[PDB]
Amino acid sequence: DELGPVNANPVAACNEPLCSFDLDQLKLVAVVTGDASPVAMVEDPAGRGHIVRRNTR
Amino acid sequence: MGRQGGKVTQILRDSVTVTEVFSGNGEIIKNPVTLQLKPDAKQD
Amino acid sequence: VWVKTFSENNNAVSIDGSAVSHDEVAEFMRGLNGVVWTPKGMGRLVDRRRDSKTAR
Amino acid sequence: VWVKTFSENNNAVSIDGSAVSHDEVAEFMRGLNGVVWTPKGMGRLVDRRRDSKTARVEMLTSDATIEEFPEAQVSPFFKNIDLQTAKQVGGAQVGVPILVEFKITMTSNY
Amino acid sequence: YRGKRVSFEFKDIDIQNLLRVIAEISKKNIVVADDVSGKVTIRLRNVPWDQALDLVLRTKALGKEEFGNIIRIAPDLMVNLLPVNYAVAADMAARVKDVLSER
Amino acid sequence: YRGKRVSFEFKDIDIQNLLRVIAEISKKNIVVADDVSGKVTIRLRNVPWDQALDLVLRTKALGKEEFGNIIRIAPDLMVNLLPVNYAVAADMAARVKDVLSER
Amino acid sequence: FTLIELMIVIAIVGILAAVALPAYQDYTARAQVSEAILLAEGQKSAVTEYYLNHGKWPENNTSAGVASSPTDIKGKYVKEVEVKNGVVTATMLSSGVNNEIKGKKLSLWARRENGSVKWFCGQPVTRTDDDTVADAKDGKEIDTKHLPSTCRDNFDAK
Repeated sequence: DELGPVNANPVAACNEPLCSFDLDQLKLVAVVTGDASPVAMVEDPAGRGHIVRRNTR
Repeated sequence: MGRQGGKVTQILRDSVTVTEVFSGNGEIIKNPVTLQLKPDAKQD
Repeated sequence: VWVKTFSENNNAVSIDGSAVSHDEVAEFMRGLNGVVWTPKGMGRLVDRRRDSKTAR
Repeated sequence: VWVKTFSENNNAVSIDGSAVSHDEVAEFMRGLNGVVWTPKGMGRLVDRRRDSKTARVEMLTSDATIEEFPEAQVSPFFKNIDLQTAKQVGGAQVGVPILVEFKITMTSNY
Repeated sequence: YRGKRVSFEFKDIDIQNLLRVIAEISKKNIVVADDVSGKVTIRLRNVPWDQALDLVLRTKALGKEEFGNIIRIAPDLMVNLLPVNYAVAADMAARVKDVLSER
Repeated sequence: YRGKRVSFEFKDIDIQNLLRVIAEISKKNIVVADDVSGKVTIRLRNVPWDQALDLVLRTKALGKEEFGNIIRIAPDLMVNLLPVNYAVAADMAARVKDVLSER
Repeated sequence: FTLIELMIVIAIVGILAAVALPAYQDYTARAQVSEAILLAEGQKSAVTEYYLNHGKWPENNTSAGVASSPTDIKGKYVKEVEVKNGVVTATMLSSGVNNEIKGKKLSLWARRENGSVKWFCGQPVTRTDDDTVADAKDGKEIDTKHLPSTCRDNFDAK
């Protein structure tokens, strides 16, 4: 009666990664700089890459 | 263009001046905005 | 009598209904037509009915 | 009556249950539909049932994909494919159930 | 294809990260497809970005298509600028093409 | 094929938009077919439009056919004008064709 | 009751054609490639002379002094022949050829012998420096099976 019509499963959840891991675990991979302001690139103990810049956390 | 009815008043190569219609503290007033071209940029 | 669904396409109407018995559905079917149908074509609306994807 | 498992996919519900006898499962199966099913498609969920990898109760036959012709019908809303299986489980000296474990799969409407 | 000058240092990072980083620096808004490639290493000095980009494409990475505001990208080494004070750059092209071969 | 001088800057825009824009500037009344192509990027300075058009065609875009009043079109980079003060332009054509190759 | 001599002999000629099909189909392709090779050659002259007279490989057809247009050096199975820095590549047409060789090509390149040069023939190659070329690895090379025994040269043949 509800599957024959239209189905969405909305996002509201957790997903917020580096604020769940300690700072000395994170490793600086690279840095980018240009007109869009300077941005750092950093690696998780889980091996993900992230991009963060001045004023971010 | 736009909900504030932004009237095109100037056109440069880098940017476009328009006259918009804002409710400044309860008065309907002119807002002379200038839309720049699209580079990299971020705001909230 | 009342019936359930009615869905058209400006050439044919596929309807969905119900009747009181082997009689009023016979009255209704007689009021229309009766046909020997033969080479049927299968089309993506059939499967959308099997999919439930078009409500009926 | 109570039943065991219920697992859906917004087109069909594969259920897992049990009934008192050849009667209440007949009452229940009559309340739905009865069908001559024909060309069945085999799919990885079947083998995930043979693998035990999707938790259920492997008294049950598998499957949930086929093409159905109506034999008899009581709910205009439900197309039961068939009483996929049924086995009267007696129990032991530690205890009963005695009843008829069964499995059915059914696509509803719309 | 014109930008501020930059130095790109990427030590074993997703090209998707280099891309985003490159959008966070106002080098357009860059967006990939989903699964473009993987991870790359490059290290550039004194290169405008829009070039360090064209150059990143040729490493491993993708080609770029621009919608205008957004750009879609779909599926050490170093960079150094050589001044040519005396000759024209195009006269080098024959000899420079000849070192590259299929490299 | 003669017009006022212009500078075309298109950052990730539908060729249909560039076309209309080009009709809104009295460069004919331009009309496409429906689905001509998609989106393109170009950036020209000091180019008469009827040329910046021929040039847009060659980028990605279409060919043009004119009815007379209306024209139908059917399915950074930059432009720069080089003055040639001393030589004839046609004498360059052999060498200039030879850089282009299949580019 | 009777007639099987007509039925079997019509069906042995049918299967005979099916067995004779792949033989005529590579003999055939191998024949269409042998020409791409002939069209590639005879242009060695221009290239050789240009190199010996100047000490630099001809950049393109015009430099080598040949139909300034690659497409002007085509054939029945050859869609063209381009000289790119002394390397002469021959492209197989798309119409009138086998099936697994069309749009495919080979190359002829030479090497400084010092006072003269020696020519090679094989699968597409690109020139790196005046005395070095490399596989134009890209997927459009004519398959080894279609190349003569005289045109099995590798990028590093000396």
